[PDB]
Amino acid sequence: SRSTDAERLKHLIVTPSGAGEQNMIGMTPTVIAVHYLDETEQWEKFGLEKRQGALELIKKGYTQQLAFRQPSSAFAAFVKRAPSTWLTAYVVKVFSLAVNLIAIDSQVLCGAVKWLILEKQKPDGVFQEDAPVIHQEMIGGLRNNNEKDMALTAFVLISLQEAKDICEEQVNSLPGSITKAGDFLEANYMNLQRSYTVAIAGYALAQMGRLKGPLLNKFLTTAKDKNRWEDPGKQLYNVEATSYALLALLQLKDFDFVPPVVRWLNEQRYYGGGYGSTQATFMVFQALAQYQKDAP
Amino acid sequence: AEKCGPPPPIDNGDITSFLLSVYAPGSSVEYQCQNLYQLEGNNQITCRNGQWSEPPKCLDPCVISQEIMEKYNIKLKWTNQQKLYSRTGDIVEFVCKSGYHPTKSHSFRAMCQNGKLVYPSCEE
Repeated sequence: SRSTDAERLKHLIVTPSGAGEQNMIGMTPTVIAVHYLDETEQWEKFGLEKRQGALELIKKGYTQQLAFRQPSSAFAAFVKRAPSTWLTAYVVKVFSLAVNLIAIDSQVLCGAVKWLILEKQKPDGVFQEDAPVIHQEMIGGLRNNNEKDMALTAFVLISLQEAKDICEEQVNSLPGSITKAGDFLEANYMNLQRSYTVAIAGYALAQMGRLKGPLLNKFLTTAKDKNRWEDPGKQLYNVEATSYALLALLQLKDFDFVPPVVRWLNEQRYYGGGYGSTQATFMVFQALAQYQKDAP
Repeated sequence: AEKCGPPPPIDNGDITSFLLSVYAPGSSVEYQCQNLYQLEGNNQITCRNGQWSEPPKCLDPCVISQEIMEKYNIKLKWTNQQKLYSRTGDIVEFVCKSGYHPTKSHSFRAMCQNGKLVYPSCEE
């Protein structure tokens, strides 16, 4: 319908290279672009022969990323560096989305999930970062360390819930960990003040069927003009938060609230790519592909 | 010669390897507990004639929340943080909140044991 034309997304097919962080920076736009172009069925007018090429690129990225999978199944920029909670969760997120495009080894995905569960979850459900990434610009609105417990917990929990189908039978501790993280988010949701954290934790809670009552009312009334979730700061953070919130609304099946949000997102005319664009590029187009998939 | 099925589950713990449905006799797996939970007993179990040896236990830590302290009118003595994580066997020291005095109470230096911590209390 209101699909973003494939030509405006040409620049998102990127050859990945670099170390454990830069390689993911290169992998993100290609994966999400193939995802969106598959969902919108634009490969015919854009060029079918190109798709295979992009797939190779994705595979390249995947293969290269395995050179930074530490024996613990965790990830860091270099194998000599302490593993990052955020980077491991983001690898899980990207690979869980990519399982439909290329062959993703369930061993790697579920090992990373198990490492997150056994090493980085606190006794009250909080996920903690002990070695932050070097590319602080690839983590989006997480770079603002305010409300970092809630925001990082929501991020890691979203990663866990997107890998649940692949890893459920392999990781026996996964549902309990998801439940603990959801308990923490639900207990501390109403005290949130950032629209970004509200949006991301609301997506995490809506995936669980826990965004309800006053929590749902706070999530909905946090939007500005009923079409965007924004905070004072970088506009890319607002784009990413609104993408998370659109995914939350889609999970809630509140199709009466969606049209203005998708309208605002399309009016932003953001086509991804560039320095500091990882989270925004991934999330806005994951959300728009999910909108094209569902929606009456 | 009997083979074993999947190894048993333990609360707040999991095996460190790729889970299988069939294990040969003599095979072994190892467990790991979640962060701050303590591994009690042999972390390795072995398959023998269709049966796994007893798996280890994950002894619980203690989450010292501000809510229970406010209930008892207490706070952390040394550090000023409002939430503490304590491994089992760890010792946590408390003081009365400003304007409060100790009642008849357990020691303000209290030990966390398997998710259990006996809090002190102040009044006035």
